[PDB]
Parts: sequence; C-alpha cells; structure tokens
Amino acid sequence: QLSKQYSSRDLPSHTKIKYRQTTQDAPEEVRNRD
Amino acid sequence: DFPILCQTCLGENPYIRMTKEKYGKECKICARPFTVFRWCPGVRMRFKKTEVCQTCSKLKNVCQTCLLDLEYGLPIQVRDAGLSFKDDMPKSDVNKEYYTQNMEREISNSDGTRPVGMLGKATSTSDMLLKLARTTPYYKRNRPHICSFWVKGECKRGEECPYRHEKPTDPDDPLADQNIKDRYYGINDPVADKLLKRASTMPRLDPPEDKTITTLYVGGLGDTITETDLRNHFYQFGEIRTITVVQRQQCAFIQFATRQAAEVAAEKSFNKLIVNGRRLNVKWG
Amino acid sequence: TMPKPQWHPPWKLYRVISGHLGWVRCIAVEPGNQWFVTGSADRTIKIWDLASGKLKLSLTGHISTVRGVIVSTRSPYLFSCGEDKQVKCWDLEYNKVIRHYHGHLSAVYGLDLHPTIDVLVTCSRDSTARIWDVRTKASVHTLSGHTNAVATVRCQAAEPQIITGSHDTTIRLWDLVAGKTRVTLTNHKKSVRAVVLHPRHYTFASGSPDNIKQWKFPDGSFIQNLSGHNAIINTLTVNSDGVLVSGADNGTMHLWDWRTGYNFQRVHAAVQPGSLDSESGIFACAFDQSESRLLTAEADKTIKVYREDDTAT
Amino acid sequence: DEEELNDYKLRKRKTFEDNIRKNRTVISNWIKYAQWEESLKEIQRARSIYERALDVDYRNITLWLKYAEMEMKNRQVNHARNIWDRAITTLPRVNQFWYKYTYMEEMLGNVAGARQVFERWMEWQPEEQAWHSYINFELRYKEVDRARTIYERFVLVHPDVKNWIKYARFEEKHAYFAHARKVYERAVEFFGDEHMDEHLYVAFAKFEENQKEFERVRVIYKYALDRISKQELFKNYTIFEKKFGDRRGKRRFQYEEEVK
Amino acid sequence: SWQPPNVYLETSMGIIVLELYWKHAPKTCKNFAELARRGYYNGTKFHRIIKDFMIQGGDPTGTGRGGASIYGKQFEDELHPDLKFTGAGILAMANAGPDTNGSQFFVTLAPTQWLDGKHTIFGRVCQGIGMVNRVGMVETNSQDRPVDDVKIIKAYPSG
Amino acid sequence: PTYETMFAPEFGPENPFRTQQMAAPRNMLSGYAE
Amino acid sequence: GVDYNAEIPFEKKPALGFYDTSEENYQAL
Amino acid sequence: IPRLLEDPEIHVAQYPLDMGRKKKMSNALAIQVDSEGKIKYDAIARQGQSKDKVIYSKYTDLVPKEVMNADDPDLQRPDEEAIKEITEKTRVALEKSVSQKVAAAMPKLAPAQYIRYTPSQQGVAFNSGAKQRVIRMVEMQKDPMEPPRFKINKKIPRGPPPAPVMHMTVKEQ
Ligand SMILES: [Zn+2]
Ligand SMILES: [Zn+2]
Ligand SMILES: [Zn+2]
Repeated sequence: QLSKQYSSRDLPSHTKIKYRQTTQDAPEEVRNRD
Repeated sequence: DFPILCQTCLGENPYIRMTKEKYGKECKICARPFTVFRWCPGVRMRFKKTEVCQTCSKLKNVCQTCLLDLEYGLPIQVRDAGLSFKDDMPKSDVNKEYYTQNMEREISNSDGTRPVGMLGKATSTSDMLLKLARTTPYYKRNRPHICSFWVKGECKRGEECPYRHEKPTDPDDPLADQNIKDRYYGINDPVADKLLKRASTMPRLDPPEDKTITTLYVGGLGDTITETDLRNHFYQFGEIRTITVVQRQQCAFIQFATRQAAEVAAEKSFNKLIVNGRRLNVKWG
Repeated sequence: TMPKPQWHPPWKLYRVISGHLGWVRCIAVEPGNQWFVTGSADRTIKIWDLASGKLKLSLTGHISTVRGVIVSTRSPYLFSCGEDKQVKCWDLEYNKVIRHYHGHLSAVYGLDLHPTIDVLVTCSRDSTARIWDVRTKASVHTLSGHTNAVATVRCQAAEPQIITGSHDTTIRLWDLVAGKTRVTLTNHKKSVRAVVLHPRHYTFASGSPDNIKQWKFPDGSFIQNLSGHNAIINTLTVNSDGVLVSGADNGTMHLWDWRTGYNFQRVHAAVQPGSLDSESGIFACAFDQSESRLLTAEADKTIKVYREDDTAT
Repeated sequence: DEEELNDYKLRKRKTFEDNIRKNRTVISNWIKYAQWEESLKEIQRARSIYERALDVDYRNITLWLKYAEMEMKNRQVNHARNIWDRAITTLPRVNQFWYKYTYMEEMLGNVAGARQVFERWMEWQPEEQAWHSYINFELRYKEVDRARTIYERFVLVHPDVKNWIKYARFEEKHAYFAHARKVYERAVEFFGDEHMDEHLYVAFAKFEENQKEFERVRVIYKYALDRISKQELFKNYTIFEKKFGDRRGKRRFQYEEEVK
Repeated sequence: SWQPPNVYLETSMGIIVLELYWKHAPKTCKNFAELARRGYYNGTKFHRIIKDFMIQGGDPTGTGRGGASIYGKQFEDELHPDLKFTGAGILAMANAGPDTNGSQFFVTLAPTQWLDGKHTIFGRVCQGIGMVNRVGMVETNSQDRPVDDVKIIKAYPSG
Repeated sequence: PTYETMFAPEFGPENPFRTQQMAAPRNMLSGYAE
Repeated sequence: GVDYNAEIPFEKKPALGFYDTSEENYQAL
Repeated sequence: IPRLLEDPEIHVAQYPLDMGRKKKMSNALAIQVDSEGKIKYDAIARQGQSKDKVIYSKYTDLVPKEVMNADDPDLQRPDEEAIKEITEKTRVALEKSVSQKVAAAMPKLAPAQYIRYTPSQQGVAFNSGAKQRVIRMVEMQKDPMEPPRFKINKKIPRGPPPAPVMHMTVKEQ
C-alpha cells in the first residue's frame, strides 16, 4: 500500500558516490602505512 | 498471482484467458486493495471477477468469487453448522482491520497452503454435509444478469442484448436479500438456513423404536452377497451377538452386544455404505 | 588469569586541548592519522590536527547537539547525527553538506558505516535504528525491536552485521538483509550504552553501569564478565594490542586486558581549570590509527590526549 | 434487564478502553478492566485483556499473577497450567511464579508434575530457600531418598559450611547416623585444611559426643585443630568452650596456664 | 536362520518389546529380525505418525521411499485369513504395491479393517503401550512427518 | 539423478489423515500451479 | 460505533496449551 | 477375553490403555520427549514460530561456557569468499527492492504468461474432463491519466514472545 505522494526534498541529487582517490587517501595506502 | 477458485467458476472450458489488475478493487470484507482477476467462463457467461482478497479466503477457506468452501461448495454458515463456529473473526471495524493484519502475518509464516487454524479442524468431517454437499458443477450461477429494460417491457437492443430476458425472482422470497458481508460471516443467511432445513429431513439418526434392540432389519441385500461381507464390515463396531439371515426377501437381521453399536452401524451405514458394488440398506425391526 | 597475563604499560595524560563551548560528545579519527573530529553541544563540528592539537576547521550546520560523528574510509565524507533529528553527510571536498537522511522521529543517538557495502546505520531515541542507503538517501530497512532508545550501534562485515544496544538493557543482533533480529541478549541489568567489536578475535563487548560483558560470535555466547568499575559507562574502545578502555560519567577511566579482565590501570583525571567537579567524565574516546594515542571527549569541554608511558616497567 | 444491563456495560467498557488508550500503560487500568469483565463472567474477554496487557508490559509480575489467578478461580485448570509455564519461561528469575506453580500442582494432586517443575526450577541454581522448599516438598511424603539426593546436589551448588551441617543434621533427624558421620567426613575432606572453622568442626564434635565416643571426640578436636588454623580467635575460643563442656560431660591445669 | 521370539526397540521415548508370528509368516519375520540384528534400524526415525491410525518406521533414508530387504530390494507378501488388523499395536509390513516388500513397517494405533488386502502382518507387540501412545501423540506437520525426531536407538532380536 | 531414485514410489501406507483435497500436491491452497 | 457493543473490538482468542479448553463455558449475569 | 484396557485374534474393539473411542476434539498439543530425555516444555514459546527460528528458554542456555583458547576454527569471520557471496547476493536483492521504491519517482509491461493448474476438486464431471486446465495470464492495461484509486491514510494500532531475562536492604531503600 504505497502512496503516490511525493516531496521536493526527496528527488534525486548527488546520485554519484565520490570514491576516495589515491592522493585523497584511498584505503590501499592506509593499510600499507606505518 | 493466480486466484483461488471454485471449479465451478473457473469455467467448463479447460482453455481460459484471464486478466489481472494489480490493485483493482477493495475487498468487500477486509477492505483492502488486492489483485483482481477477470476471465470469461463460457459462451453465454458473465465475466466473473474475484470479489474478495486472497487472505480472507485462506482465512475462512473459500473461493474468491463465490465464497463457497473449496471442498464442499457450501456457504460458510453451513459448514460451520457442520463443525465449528468458534473460528470467529471480529466483524467490528478497527478490530477487523487489526485481526486481519496480524492474521496476515501468521499466514505469511505458514507453508502457504492451508487455511490457518481451521485446517487443523477441517479434516474431521462427513457428519452430514458430505451428504448435502453438491456433486456436479452448477453453471446456472454464472448466467448474465436479468435485463432490466426488458423486465420493464422495453429493451431496445433486441436479440443482441447480452443480458437475459426472463422473469425475475419475486422480492417476496426471503432467499432474495442476500448481503455479501452477511453470507461471509454466517449470519441469518437465507440459503444456509434452507440447506439446514433440508439437512433435518434426512431420514437417519433418531432411531430408537424400542429399548436395547440391536436388531438390524436390512433391506436390499441381494443374492450376490455373502454374510462374510457383513461380518468383515461390521467387526469394526464391537462384539456381535449374532446375525439372522433371510435370502427369500433378501433381508438380513443383525444383533450386537449394545444398542449403541447398532445406532452406530445405522449412522455409519444409512444411505452411505455400499459393498459388492451394491447398496446395503438398513432399517429398525 | 592465565599466568599474571600480558604486561601492558601504563598510560599518562599527554595533552589537554580546550576550545569547545559545549560538551564534547563525540570523537572520530580520520583514516590517515591526519585529523581527528569532534561533535559538540556547541553545535559545531571541529576538526583538529592530531599531531599539534591545533584546531583546523570549525563546521556549522547542525541545529542542535551533535551526537555522533564518522569519517568514511572509502569516501571523503563525514557523517554526523544529532539531537536535532538530522543525519548529515558532509563532503569534505567542499566542507559542505551534500546530503541529509531524513526520517527518525527523535534524536539520533548513534551511527556507523558498513565497511564495504556503502550503507549507513543509525540509532534513535524513537527505539528504532535505520539502515540508510548512502547513495540514495533511502531507508533500506527499519529495525524495530527494542522498547527504549537505542544508544550505541556497531556495524561489521561478517555475520550479525549490525550490533546494537539500547537503554532497555537488551542487545539485539540484526541480520542486515532481513532487517530482523537473530539474537537477543538480555544479560545486562541496566542500560547498555556502549559496545565494541574486537579487531581480530571475532568477539564483542558490551558495557552497562553494572558491568561489562564479552561475547562470542555469532549468537553471543556469554564468554566473560569484566567487573570492577561501576559508573554509568559511556565508552568502550579497543586496540589491536588487546587494550580495552572504559570511560564513565563520573570521570573515571579504566584500562583492561581484553583477554582476562585484568584491570591494570585506573585513571581519574582532573577537571578543567574552571568548571565544577560534577562536570566530569568522559563522553567518548578514541584511538588514533597507530594505537599510540588515546583521545577523550569530556564534559569539562576538553579534549585530552593520553600517551603510553615509555619508561613504564 | 435485557437492554438496560447492556447499556451499563457499554459505558463501563468504553470508559475502560478510553482510559487505556489515554495512558497506554499504567497497568492498574488494564487490571481493573480485566477484573470487571471477570466479575461478569465474560472470561473470554478477560483473557484477551490480560494478553493485551502482557503485550504492553510482559515483565510486570502482578499482572501475571492476576491472570493466572483469574483462570484458577474459574476452575480453568489447563489455562492456568499454560500460563504458569509461560510465566516461568519468560521470567524465570521470579520466585513467586515458581512457588505458586508448584503449589497449584500439589493442590491438584499431581505430585509427579510438581516434581518435574521443581527439577526445572533447580536448573536455575536459585536460592537457599528454594532448595529448602523442594526438600520440604519431598518430605511431605516419605520420600527420604529423594530428599537426600536433593541435598547431595544442593550442598555442591551452594557449598556453604552451614548447608553441609544442615545436610548432616537431616540425617541425624532420621537416625541415619552411619551416613551422618560419613557426611561429616566428606565435609571436612572437601573443605580441607585450607579454609575450615568453628562451626562444622563443633557440629561434628557434638555429633560424636551424642554418639558417646568421648575419646574419639577428643582425638578429633585435638588432631583436626592442630592440623589447621587455630588461635579466628573468637572461633577458637568457642571451640575451646565446646571442648571444655565435652570434658565436663588437678583437672584445672589450663585455668592456671591461661591466666599466667 | 533362527525364529527368535521377541524383538527389542529401544527408542528415544522408551523401550518396546515385540512378538513375531513365525507361525504365520517366517519370511517377513526373518527379514525384520535379521535387519534388527544387523543394526539396520538403529538411528532411524518414525517418519510417519498418524494419530489414531498408525506409526510407520523402518526407513534408513528418512524419506518414506527408501529401505531394502535382506532378500534384496522387495519381496512377496504372506497374506493369511487369520491375519486382520483388529486392534492397536499390530506389527505389519508397509507395501506400496502387492508382493513388493521393504523393511519399512508400521504399528497400528487402532482397528484398521480396510488394510488387510494391502499388508502382511509380522506379529504383535508385548511391552510399550504407553510408549506408542506417547509417540502417537507427537506433533506432526501436514505430511504426517513429526516436527521433532522420534528415533529408534537400538534394535535387538533375542530367541 | 536416475529414474530408479527419482521416481521410486513413496513407501507403504497412505494415511487417511488427509481429505481428498488435502491429499493433492499443492503450491497455493486451491491446487498446484506453475 | 459497533466496534464496541456489537462485535468484540479486536479479538485474541487465547492460545491453546497441553490441556482441554473445549469443555469450558461460563454463566450469565 | 479381558474386556478392559488393563489386560488381533480377539476380534473385539479393545482399546488397551487410553486410545480414545469417541470424538473429543481436545485442544491439547502433544507433549513430547526428544530422544532420551525431556518433556519439551519449551515447546510453549516456539508455538507461534516455525521450528527453524530459534528461541532460548532452558537454564542451560543461560549458563556460561569458558575459554575457547587464543583462537579455534570455532570463532572466525566466515571468510573472504563467504563474505563476497553474501555481499553480492545482498546487493542484488536490495537493488531490486530499491527500484520498486524508485518506481514512484519515475512514472510499460508486455508479458503474456501461461499457467497450468491442477484443481483439488476433480471428479471427472468438474471440467469437461481434464485433470488440468491452462490459463493465459495477461496483465491489464492501466490508464496513465487515472488518479490514485483508493485511500490509504487509515491507521490501526501497532501489533503485539519476550525472551527470558536471564540477568534491596532496608537502609538502601
Ligand atoms: Zn478483505
Ligand atoms: Zn466462487
Ligand atoms: Zn434487454
């Protein structure tokens, strides 16, 4: 029983996930670090 | 997906085209939206469509459109008069909503194929209703409704008119009124009451013409049968006293230790038992 | 004991950092030992240089007390949650909020990130906890269950992915994909405020005012009971060296040998220059990535850093 | 009657529901409602009320007692039996449930049933008093062997000098003096030199005293004392006093030695 | 090749002792007794329990479709006019079809007159009637399969 | 999975326990559908 | 309106346990 | 000869101890003993649930188990590979669910699907005379300008077994 109501807030935004990069500080570096 | 149905609704054709709507209608009982199914049963038929949601059928064990039991094709009031009223279910408003909710979870957790608690009871049967249960499909039930222009004398579609042209039912007959909710809960159902009146006349159980008499006056024996048929049928009951046999009129008298056993053998027997593919009819004295 | 077990060096207080105006409720440390973050009743989130202890950056945007803070490992995000009701995702690339996860009915006490999947788990006073899809800001699942406020939640990769405890004193273990409970433990008499998962052993621990229990995985067989220090205890935290730290509302902190329940050290720490004696006790505490520093968040509006003593024996 | 009574019920019934909905908990509302329907002998309704109250707060022990009680008052033995089982299953620690459960079964006559219940109860390793009640239960019938068996488990579950003494005393009461002696031997053997004191050794002395083994008593008194801690001081004094008494039951040499 | 009398079924519930009618049906008796001796029935479950009808066991797979005879696979029935199912505790071999036999067997819980044509009566029980009623009363699912496992622990054939 | 194993008839007695309807293979209460 | 005085609001038939509740019924007022 | 429960050849109704000879429809749910031991009184608690779903009840469950060594295969994180399997299956299942939710945000089905049905009534006069029937299921076309048909707002109170708990001086009072 799911309503057809909506809201402004809900709509798509930032659908992409910013994965950390290598110089940002990817987990790979972290594991190796002392 | 796929409804729950009587064999009598579904149709007399084995090939069937059946359509489906996701949330078509509210169920007229628990009042929720539910998948609805239409199909054409036959050539002159009406396009039936499911009337109640699948859950409240599993609950009282019934066809979706007819609301007649799966096995017996009997209105619910009947098969409850036949076994167990104490199933119940709240009629009242927000209860109904609540109890339906919970029971919907309980059903969700079952093997899926079983009408919940009733089935624990549903096995033990045959008291009467088997004998009043209907045998063959009944197609007169799917006929199109009575044309209501013609029943005022006017209908201007002529022969084309898909409705049915004939005399309706006199509103006098108490069998007319027939609410849905009512037929569901087993309240004052005219049909069910009629079937109850029909149940009573079954010549059967009162017996007891005389005290202690275990004498069984058996009509319709036939000269194919032996006694050994009798004994190997009747040793289930108990300690026989004796058996008198007459093959000139083909009547067999029987005698048991207790009258109780004789009543039993009547009950179990009457208009039910047949052996040697030949009906074995019973009477007192 | 096994044999007067595992000698660990004592810790000393190394540094005291002021500069919150409210209670510091939460400390988290960044994946590279660069900066550690704090949530406060001040309504700010502050980021501090781990090394020097200087304040790098003050964020503003919560409306009420920030209660919980996590720095993602695989993405440059903070997550924070508050008494406000709001869980926010900050993109540390711009120092602004990019998403907000909406739907708890009361204060959110706690939150945590699944380490591989990209899903966020939160606890609220409203007795539920939620599994949020970080990417779409969507209530994947709602974990009904406890009868009071859920307090601390931890998330793990293996079996019982979600470990949670509440003020109703019972721990439930939640099977993530079902959003249903596999195990209920009822062995604390008073509110469970903190839990912690052991880095290597596949065990977990829970703390209550009365005592601290370890658990086997899955299904939480009972294992041990560390008894000693009795306070309303807000923090349990563990090093790879098997050092378990218990914070408390009365200010006290105790260090434990994870294996045995040997409580080697008791630290009672002075309250700040002003302050009042009653405003003592540590709301929370954490370990840098090197396991060489213990950071505590205190009601006296400070951050204390503890350093393991090198002369020790 | 027919309608007039009915209206009354709606006003009360509706009021009860309103009270519950307003406050939700505050189970005095739940209970009063249950009681009223019980009084009208609408006990199926009452059952549902109690179950609803349990859904709100299953830990509340008054609620459960009222529920079980209601069933018993209406002679609904099997309902009550179910309920009791649930109560002890979900709240095992509540001793009130166990005491009532066994009492009910005893009243019904089901000794076996009661025994079964007590065996379940004992698995929780409860409290001295519970064990006493189990033993006493057995002793309302002859069943002395059963009683002794229970004691054998009990003195290890709660290995307190006093309990051991009690066990020995039990044997004395029923004249199993051979076994009583053995029990004392076991107690002293078990506790060992490491820890034992006054009470047990005194009690053992008293036992042998009553057995008329005075020389043996002195042997025990002396040898076991020297074998262990002695002086603590109060205990030692008590022991000494006991010894003196035994002796009583030229010869005031230690009168001078104690003073000097 | 010994026709011993009683057979012993030490089950989880309790111990049941049975009398074989070597008199009427030696082949089936030999089958059952030999399997008992072998330990064939040890660890098996009473896979079907039908209240007020029967209890069926003797299937090492637990499926209701397994089991095999010392005669190899299936064998012939030993039907007999004196052997009818009147009363409870009657021991008989369970046959899918005529003259085909597997170890599986069943114990009546009541008079079952309609079964004579179908099955060969092995014998009769002697001790364990409380046991069989308690087994009979065990909760089962829709397929007559017990929710818990009621198993035979040790089978013995003296004689 | 051989014919011998797959199609071997289920052994021995049939329990009247089930109503004509109860005895039928099923997926969905009213019957079996696929 | 009839969720009260007609039909038992919401019904929980008690669960049934190792004993016989079939026989039991109760008296009027 | 006996004529009592105390004491096939008999050709008598005999019921030896207590097998019931008259209808009762008794409520009682069979007491059970498992293998060697115990009357399964814990069966109360399970009652609502399936056998599969676990529920702690006996005292033994409560009592502590010790040690387990530095490590044993007994406690370990399923493995890399189990995690990968679990994670992947989980991921797909969640995505399906999400797409359904997301269907709202983004306002077309064309499958004709056949099914074969066995009835449960049978009897040879019920159909024309077929043990089966076949039904072609078709999804009904929805009118895209149709408003939400029916009203969802209605609200009904939250539904209700507690796990066992297994967990004062006058002066203190
Ligand atoms: Zn409905
Ligand atoms: Zn129909
Ligand atoms: Zn017309």
